[PDB]
Amino acid sequence: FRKISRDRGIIDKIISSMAPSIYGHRDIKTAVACSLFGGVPKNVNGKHSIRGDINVLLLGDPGTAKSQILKYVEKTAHRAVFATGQGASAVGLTAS
Amino acid sequence: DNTEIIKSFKNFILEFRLDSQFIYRDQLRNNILVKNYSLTVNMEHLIGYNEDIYKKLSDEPSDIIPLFETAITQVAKRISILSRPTFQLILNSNANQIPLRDLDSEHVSKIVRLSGIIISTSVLSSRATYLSIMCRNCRHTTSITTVSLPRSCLSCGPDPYIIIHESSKFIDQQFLKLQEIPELVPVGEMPRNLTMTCDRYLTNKVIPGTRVTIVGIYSIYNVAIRTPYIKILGIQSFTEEEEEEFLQLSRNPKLYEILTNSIAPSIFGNEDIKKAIVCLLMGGSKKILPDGMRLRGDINVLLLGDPGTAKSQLLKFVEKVSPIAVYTSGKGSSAAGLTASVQRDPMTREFYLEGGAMVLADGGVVCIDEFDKMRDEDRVAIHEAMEQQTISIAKAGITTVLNSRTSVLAAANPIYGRYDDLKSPGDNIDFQTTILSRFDMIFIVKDDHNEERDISIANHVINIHTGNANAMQNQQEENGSEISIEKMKRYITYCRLKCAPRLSPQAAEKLSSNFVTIRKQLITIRQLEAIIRITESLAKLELSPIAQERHVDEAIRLFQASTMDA
Amino acid sequence: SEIHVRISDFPTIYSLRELRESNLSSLVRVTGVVTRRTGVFPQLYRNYQ
Amino acid sequence: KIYPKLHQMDMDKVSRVYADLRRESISTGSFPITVRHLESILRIAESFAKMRLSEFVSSYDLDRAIKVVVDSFVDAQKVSVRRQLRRSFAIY
Ligand SMILES: Nc1ncnc2c1ncn2[C@@H]1O[C@H](COP(=O)(O)OP(=O)(O)O)[C@@H](O)[C@H]1O
Ligand SMILES: Nc1ncnc2c1ncn2[C@@H]1O[C@H](COP(=O)(O)OP(=O)(O)O)[C@@H](O)[C@H]1O
Ligand SMILES: [Zn+2]
Repeated sequence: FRKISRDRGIIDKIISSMAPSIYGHRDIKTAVACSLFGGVPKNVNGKHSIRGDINVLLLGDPGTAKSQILKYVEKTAHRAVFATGQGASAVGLTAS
Repeated sequence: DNTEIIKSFKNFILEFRLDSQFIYRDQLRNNILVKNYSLTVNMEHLIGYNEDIYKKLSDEPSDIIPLFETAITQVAKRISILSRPTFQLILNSNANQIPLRDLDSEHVSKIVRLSGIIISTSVLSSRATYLSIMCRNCRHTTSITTVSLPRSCLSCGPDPYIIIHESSKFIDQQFLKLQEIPELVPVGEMPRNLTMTCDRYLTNKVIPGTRVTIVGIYSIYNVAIRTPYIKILGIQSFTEEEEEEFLQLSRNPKLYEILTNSIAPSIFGNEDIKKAIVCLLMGGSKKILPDGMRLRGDINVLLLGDPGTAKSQLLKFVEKVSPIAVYTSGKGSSAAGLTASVQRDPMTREFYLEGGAMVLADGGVVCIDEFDKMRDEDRVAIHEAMEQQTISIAKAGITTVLNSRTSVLAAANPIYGRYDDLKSPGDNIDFQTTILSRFDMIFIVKDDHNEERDISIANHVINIHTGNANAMQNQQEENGSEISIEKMKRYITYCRLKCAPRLSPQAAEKLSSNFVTIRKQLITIRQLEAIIRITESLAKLELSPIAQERHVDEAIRLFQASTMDA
Repeated sequence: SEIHVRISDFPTIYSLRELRESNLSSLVRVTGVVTRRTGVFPQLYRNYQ
Repeated sequence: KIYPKLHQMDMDKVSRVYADLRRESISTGSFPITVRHLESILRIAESFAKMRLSEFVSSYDLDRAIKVVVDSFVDAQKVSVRRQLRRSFAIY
């Protein structure tokens, strides 16, 4: 890990390795890459907290593999939970 | 042995003196004249008369406090002889109320002192205190004073006894729910709710949403599931130096500006918004006309804000400053739909009246977040409460009216991405225009692009992300730019309790001239009351006996900055 | 009154799909996610959950 | 393992771009730049540093962090406003 961490173009190797069999859409691939690594959460005592999670919205015309990206994120991420807008319910998301 | 205990309490009541009066005997005599069988005894006098009887009561009240109730019944009977049922004893104490988080197994069955707010009350129920029974087999008659009937006759088979109803006595019981004061509620923690039961004349003395002091008997009743409760024994609901401190502070000419800056120092700009919040916290004045018209003293303010304008922080800061404040967001309230409700508690299997967020804040302030996305039917109850200060609830065959004298701090998002000055607020704000007609003053917090403001805000973000914000608190305190939040909360309660201003004739004629000239250019008669409430708000801050015409200029300007903002 | 022993770093690890019948009445180590959790109540007393 | 931290040396690089971005918001476009955008820039800046397994935020990571957030904000605008903003932010 330390060896690759200091290699040339480490950020470009990461982004170009997001979804290898998807062409272009590099502004999404860089957005997918950043959402996987995430930020650093902060909690100031006696004040409110700050989230470190990165939120991505993929809006596009039919095609463009928006769904296949979420299928690639499901397998690569450590703990991935997949949901669908119509197949989910208010109880099925919050609690039972 | 127990006769000495009875005698000791008998001498204690008959002979204790305070203010040259035998207060416990006199008040019992007064209760007999009033024909109510109740007595109140202060624990701080019990220890003074004799520590031994106090120590016994504190250690084993299970059987000793029945003895006290029987002893005073004898005392009352003796008193009735001189003038020619089982009486109740109420305990009051001034000792420290141990936090509800601190009670442990070592205090089980011991006398404990607690404090909290009453969130729910149940319906009355009948309980037995004296019974007469008869054997079905041999007709043997006897009397009995969890008690159970004998399994064998005392003169017949198993369980031979039946109850004679026309020769028995019964008492009333009420179950209540209490939770700790919000001033001590930890962050990310649900406040500890507590089950409390009271009987005889202690019933129906309080309503949900009442702050009280509790003296009672902490106990537990029934893999081994157990549930605690308190047998209620008694319920109770400023320093000279602090009084003179604020009295001197009343003569300070810069108090208005000092208080204004202390309102959320971490936020930039919006100075007049801070003044409005102070007027919201100070509030107006309520008066009653002989013809049945009651004048609302509460002041409600709406803060229409664009996204990212720190609208969440504006309401968040107010809750910690106002002594009586509750935060609501996304239809979320104190386990209710912002209003009162009737729910069944399965523990006692009884039905309970439960107070909502607007119920708990009677006489205080409520913070409403996400106002544009609430339930419409909730708005109707809010609409009535915003004007008549009452909430109406109907259940089966009964309709009940509940008082809510609460000022409302509200924040909302416009219909579009940003308020457009070309349109009336009724076509820009994303909820019912009827509610828009009810707010006293609405402000549009702005996001005008400015170099030094944005840069100062921008650096503030990195300071938090670098942890330097903690050092900023010391720097701001050293600058003397803020009054202590606890002291300001004390001041708000102080002014709300000590001052009630009235308008001066010069201010009234000044208001009349302003109102006529405004309508000559153009505002409704309803908003005349809204402006006048501000005039009483400024005078209350200064604790002046009457309002003054010098309060009018700021009052008009702040309202002008509100209504003409839209 | 008692000293309940806490074992640590037990080497053999099983998943929720590997719990064979032969593993009954034996010490096992598994890993998972906390979905449902009950309250704290005494048991015939000492705490139970 | 990695929890990269900020350097106050980059405060100027962050604040000046934000004020420049804010100035163009009132100049052209209907979308007002909000503080949450700046909060988004720091988060993605930290994520870029976390990619290199470096405990401190570098200037290079901030440049790419500024590029992503500005590009998304520009691309979401209408066509008439979109072309004006692309020329104003050619440096970024
Ligand atoms: N940009 C792209 N490059 C390569 N293949 C693509 C691309 N966009 C779509 N596809 C093909 O289309 C399929 C994805 O379709 P789909 O997931 O339905 O897109 P969406 O759900 O966003 O409409 C994939 O099997 C992929 O092979
Ligand atoms: N004048 C200001 N002073 C201090 N912080 C500000 C100011 N204006 C904006 N902010 C920052 O912008 C953020 C606004 O977020 P917020 O308004 O709570 O989001 P939302 O609009 O979704 O409620 C806050 O974190 C705050 O720190
Ligand atoms: Zn009999």
